[PDB]
Amino acid sequence: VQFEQPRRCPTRPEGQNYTEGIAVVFKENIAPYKFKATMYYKDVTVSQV
Amino acid sequence: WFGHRYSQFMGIFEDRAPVPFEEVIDKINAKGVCRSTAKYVRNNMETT
Repeated sequence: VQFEQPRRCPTRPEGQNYTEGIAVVFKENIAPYKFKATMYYKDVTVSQV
Repeated sequence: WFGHRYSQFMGIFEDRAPVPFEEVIDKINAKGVCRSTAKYVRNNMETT
């Protein structure tokens, strides 16, 4: 018999490359459009007494 | 009410009357027509 000679060891994987950056994350708008209005009307009441 | 130079609504009575079964069967589904009259029970009274 003979001794097994050294095995080829694993390596540390290269790792992940990251791009630095600035982000703005947008979502679907569920908010209704809002604005100002003015109503002009007249309450007309006729009473039969 | 009809004034001298104007007309005014004194009141507008609005009501929803059901279409009777016989009119649905015999007029609407049979011919696509409705009766021009509404005969129905409102406030414990038969009104036409």
